[PDB]
Amino acid sequence: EYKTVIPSPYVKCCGTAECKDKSLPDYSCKVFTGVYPFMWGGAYCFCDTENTQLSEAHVEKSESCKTEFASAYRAHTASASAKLRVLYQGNNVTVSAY
Amino acid sequence: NFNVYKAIRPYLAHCPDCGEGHSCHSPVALERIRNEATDGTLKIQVSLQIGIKTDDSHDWTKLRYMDNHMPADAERARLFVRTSAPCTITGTMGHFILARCPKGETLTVGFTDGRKISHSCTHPFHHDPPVIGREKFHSRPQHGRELPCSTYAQSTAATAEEIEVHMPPDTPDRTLMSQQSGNVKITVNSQTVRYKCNCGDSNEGLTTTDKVINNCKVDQCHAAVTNHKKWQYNSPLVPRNAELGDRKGKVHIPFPLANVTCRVPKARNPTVTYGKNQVIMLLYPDHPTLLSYRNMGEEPNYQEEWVTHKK
Amino acid sequence: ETLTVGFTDGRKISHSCTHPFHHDPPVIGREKFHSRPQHGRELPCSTYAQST
Amino acid sequence: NFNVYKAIRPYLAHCPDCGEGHSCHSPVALERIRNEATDGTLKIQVSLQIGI
Amino acid sequence: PGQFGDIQSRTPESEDVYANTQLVLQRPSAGTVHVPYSQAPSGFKYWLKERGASLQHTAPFGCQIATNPVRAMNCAVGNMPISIDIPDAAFTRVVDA
Amino acid sequence: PGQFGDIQSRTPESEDVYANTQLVLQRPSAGTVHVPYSQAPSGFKYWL
Amino acid sequence: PVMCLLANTTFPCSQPPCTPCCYEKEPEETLRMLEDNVMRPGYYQLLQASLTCSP
Ligand SMILES: *[C@@H]1O[C@H](CO[C@@H]2O[C@@H](C)[C@@H](O)[C@@H](O)[C@@H]2O)[C@@H](O[C@@H]2O[C@H](CO)[C@@H](O[C@@H]3O[C@H](CO)[C@@H](O)[C@H](O)[C@@H]3O)[C@H](O)[C@H]2NC(C)=O)[C@H](O)[C@H]1NC(C)=O
Repeated sequence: EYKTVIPSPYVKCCGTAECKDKSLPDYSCKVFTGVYPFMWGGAYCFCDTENTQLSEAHVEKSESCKTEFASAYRAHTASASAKLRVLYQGNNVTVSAY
Repeated sequence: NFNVYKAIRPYLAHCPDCGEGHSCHSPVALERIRNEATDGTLKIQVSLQIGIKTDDSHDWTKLRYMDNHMPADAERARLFVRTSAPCTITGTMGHFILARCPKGETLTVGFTDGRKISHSCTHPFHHDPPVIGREKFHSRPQHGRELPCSTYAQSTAATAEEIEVHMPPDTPDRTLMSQQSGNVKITVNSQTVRYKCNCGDSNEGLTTTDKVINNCKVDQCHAAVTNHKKWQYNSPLVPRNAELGDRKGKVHIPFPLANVTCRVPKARNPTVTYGKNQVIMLLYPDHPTLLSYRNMGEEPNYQEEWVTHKK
Repeated sequence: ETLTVGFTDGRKISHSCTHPFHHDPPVIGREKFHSRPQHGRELPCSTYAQST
Repeated sequence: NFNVYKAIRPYLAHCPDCGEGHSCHSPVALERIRNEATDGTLKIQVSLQIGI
Repeated sequence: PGQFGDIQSRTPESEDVYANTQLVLQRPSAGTVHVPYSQAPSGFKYWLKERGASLQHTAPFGCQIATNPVRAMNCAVGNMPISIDIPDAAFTRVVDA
Repeated sequence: PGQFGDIQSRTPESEDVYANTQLVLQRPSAGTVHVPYSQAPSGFKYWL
Repeated sequence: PVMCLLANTTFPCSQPPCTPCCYEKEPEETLRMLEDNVMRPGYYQLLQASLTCSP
């Protein structure tokens, strides 16, 4: 399972934000104009319409991948082995052999 | 003992439903719900810090939460988690809650604060634990088979599990300022304030004492509290200050995922009678049980069905 | 499928009344959701005002 | 009348699930659940003694 | 996206990750700072629910399947030659028998 | 077992009882004193 | 021994220039020196050194 990582959004008040490309596994960034976000105590910043928000995210393996995962294998030939019971001269002998 | 939480603050964040069908900024909010465990245990990340008092001490009976611009204490006993029905909490630490919830489509977390005011946050969440084994059971049996499964450990140590933390954004506060005869007074209350107005030379980012901007109205001014003393979780619900890389602290996460063994029930022996090239079974399930069969030759003709009643 | 209303008396005596009632809220929009989302559209709805 | 319970004590017993997802020995445990009544009333036998 | 292999890594410890999740950032609701997105849910989780029967239950010839290491056991297939070398000391002459 | 008539008596008050429930006793789980078993559920309840 | 950076100077991450309950004395500086070493393999050793205090 993957986790989507979303860093705190950058809100540039009274100006325009820009984003850079990144090499992260599945990365996207977008700048949204005309944002007027509110905090619990009131509007985030001074400008009303002249605001931009930069949102970015990338996909990476979750911490669970160390325990919960599936392995894709290529199968080839198989080594054979067997456990055989032999009754030899009245005695029961069990031999493990390839 | 290492107290990492001394440098980390609780925070307020937006919550889509605060219990009345209306959104608000809550002392309790759900950042992430982790359900990687196969035993159905949920690991919930919240804006609350549990086990840590306003004073930096690990008192497991207390949680701390934001109240405006300050942390405040509350009893852990008043903390609850609910889905379709109340969940059992299997341990808490910092921002993480472990719980074993009943099947449901929503998740609600909340607590009673220091003023006996209820706070809660609800998110949509599909909770339908995966089946371990070939039977769908609702509770752990006294007798049964044991199969491998994954759970969240109660250990408070971390194993390469980390969260990013950073310096919090300035916090807007309209009660931080008032107009006195055309002169706006900025109340500091011992917390550094940054403010600006439509009035000339109103940009004061270094106010540490109560100050008044003259010949200016309250509607012309904006102010926020500056706090660079503590780190905050890098939540998607809280804005950052810098264009990139404000700062990246790393804090270890409690309750790592681990390999454990789960107990599963064994369905009652079937009543079996025989016919010509035929086996007749009468099944007596308590709960939905998978039946499957195959031929042991070249063409197994595998077939399976779930049996939910006597058949 | 039922609705129960009750309260605790002044003598710590519980009082309750249960009636049969089919409570299955109508679907608003084209999706069946159990809680309001952080992100989405807003459609016309009818509610009971808190005004007295 | 007389108290037959004066000669009988409460006991601890194994319980498969004590709410934490694991078993323990509990002061409260279910010995038998009787549901013969058609009105849906259950009779639950427990290791506790109530009223005594 | 939404299928097994949506996220891939060569080894458990590798930092080299391939992903195709169709992660699209959406505009935030007015008055909020949240970051909405549309992404295909893990194909791993979907696969776990849609796994179906494993070879332990579907294999031909009544084969039993186990892992760690991966093994096919007790397959009733074909035959197996055995060569036995018995020392002369193990034989009794017909005159003594 | 599991069918109507799995348990029978001539009269409600009779002590003469026939039963065929396939009551097979199983080994207790380790560390416990419980007594597990596999028994067909009452055929009377199934019948009802 | 992994070294961490403070102010154009370096030190063993387990042994800061500021040791005596550094966060309590200079919490602003402490957080800044920690963030600048986030990419260092000794970061967690520094984190232990910085926020550890025994009054
Ligand atoms: C050589 O081994 C065979 C097979 O048994 C093997 O060795 C035994 C020591 C055990 O480890 C077995 O698990 C293993 O497969 C012996 O033949 C077997 O003997 C046993 C009795 O010792 C038979 O069991 C009995 O079966 C009857 C009928 O069901 C029951 O009433 C009895 O109560 C008891 O369970 C078993 O059926 C039989 N198996 C076969 C294929 O004949 C063999 O005797 C032994 N020879 C020597 C010299 O040791």
